[PDB]
Amino acid sequence: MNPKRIRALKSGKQGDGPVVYWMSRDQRAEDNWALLFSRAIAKEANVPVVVVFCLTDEFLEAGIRQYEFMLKGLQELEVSLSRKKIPSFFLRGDPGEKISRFVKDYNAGTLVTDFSPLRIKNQWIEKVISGISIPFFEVDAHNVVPCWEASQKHEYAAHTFRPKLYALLPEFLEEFPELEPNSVTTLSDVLETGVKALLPERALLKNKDPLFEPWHFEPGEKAAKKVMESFIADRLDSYGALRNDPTKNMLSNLSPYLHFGQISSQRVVLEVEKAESNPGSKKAFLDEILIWKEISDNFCYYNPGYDGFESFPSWAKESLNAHRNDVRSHIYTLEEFEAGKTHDPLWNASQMELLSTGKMHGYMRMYWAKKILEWSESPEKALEIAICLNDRYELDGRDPNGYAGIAWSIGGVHDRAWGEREVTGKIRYMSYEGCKRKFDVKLYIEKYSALDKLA
DNA sequence: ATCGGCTTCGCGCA
DNA sequence: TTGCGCGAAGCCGA
Ligand SMILES: Cc1cc2c(cc1C)N(C[C@H](O)[C@H](O)[C@H](O)COP(=O)(O)OP(=O)(O)OC[C@H]1O[C@@H](n3cnc4c(N)ncnc43)[C@H](O)[C@@H]1O)c1[nH]c(=O)[nH]c(=O)c1N2
Repeated sequence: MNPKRIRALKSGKQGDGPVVYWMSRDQRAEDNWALLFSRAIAKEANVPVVVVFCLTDEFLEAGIRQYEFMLKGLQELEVSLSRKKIPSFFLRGDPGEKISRFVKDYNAGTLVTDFSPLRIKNQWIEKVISGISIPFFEVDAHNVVPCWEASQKHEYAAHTFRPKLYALLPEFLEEFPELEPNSVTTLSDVLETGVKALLPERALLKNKDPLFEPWHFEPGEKAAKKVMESFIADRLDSYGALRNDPTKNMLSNLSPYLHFGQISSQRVVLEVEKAESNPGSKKAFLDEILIWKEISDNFCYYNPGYDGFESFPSWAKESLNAHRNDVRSHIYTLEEFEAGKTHDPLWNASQMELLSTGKMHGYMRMYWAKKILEWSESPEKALEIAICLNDRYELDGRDPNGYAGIAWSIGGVHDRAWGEREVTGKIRYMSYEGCKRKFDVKLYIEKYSALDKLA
């Protein structure tokens, strides 16, 4: 393993006991540098590797849809880990408390976790650090080039990150070893209980009939790879031409798996690189999963208020402020956005895509969030509404991409200045008519308009 | 220096 | 829907 995938979080004496992979972001047994490394030090100690996952209370802030997707992924993982003799333990609680204690109870010799740039994980790490004496390591298993290694600063734009990361691709883009099994020697309950809790918040149609359709994306490591393979076969070739058209099912459809780490984004790049397809489509796509994905961890990692106005660039803040008193053509409440009650059938169409498939089309997410900004009482509130709807109803939400994408859409993070307008300042503008020139808006509206049947 | 060149724009034009 | 050119606009970096 390239040792620059590892960082020390805390020194100390190695216990004579097992090596505990604190799985958190990368919920997969295959193509997992964090697990691979864990096993490897457990090989140099002749002690076994275990995996522990913290079932936290944060699931009460999103929906059954996310929770179901994830827990079902885990149930398949625990098998997959058993087949390699790697036991899988599931603590129910707060990880500061629970990881440190489990390190005590199970006499852990070394602790490894994966890398996540989100505020909460660094809170939990600092808490764990205090409550343990053993070595504590971190492995960037979610990015091709480790976040702290790709750049040491916040990147103004993709066109400054991109040389930086392409300079390290040859060293860090590589194949994955095999996960060697342990030489040395309930989840079904937790899903029922939790789903029982989330129920009175479930999004329902006027007939007690749930809104979310669960069959557009089956959860798990297995399903993820079939989605990847069916994308290389059927959709990569058209990607460059149709990635901006919401009427074509032509995206990878990988983001819900990428968020939970049910698949390695590295493996996707490995497969796509070798795929003999249209160059235009490869280059566009590598650009999204490599650059736009990893600049998002970059933003969150170097900007701890990544869900705040104050991480917008100076020009964008100064511009939005100077338009705070402009008359808005419309103002909607979070309740109104949430239910698709704006003047715009295109905007509602896209919210109905979000409510029912739990995944909104890429291009329409940009439109979606810029219109939240344009028809709410203030920047701050637009951001709140946007974040809240993103994270409540996207299978891929609560994720650095989400934040960096909302920040792109509303504060121009990683963008530039455009014509100065009412309300939205010099933020890039997107128009109903611009869409109508780019795709059959009326199809998209057709498909979802019909969901005026909400509780 | 200093100046090209930026995700994902809009819009007229052919 | 098509692609092309041009507009408006702030700032990084070779
Ligand atoms: C307002 C808003 C809101 C969101 C997002 C963007 C915007 C503008 N995105 C980012 C992007 O829209 C989303 O990753 C894709 O639409 C996911 O669908 P596919 O995987 O099919 O995309 P597609 O196959 O076209 O792209 C492949 C992968 O590239 C990455 N990617 C694509 N567009 C990106 C972008 N603009 N920024 C960062 N990475 C990008 C993702 O990892 C994605 O899975 C996001 N993404 C996410 O993971 N979680 C979220 O909650 C959101 N929410």
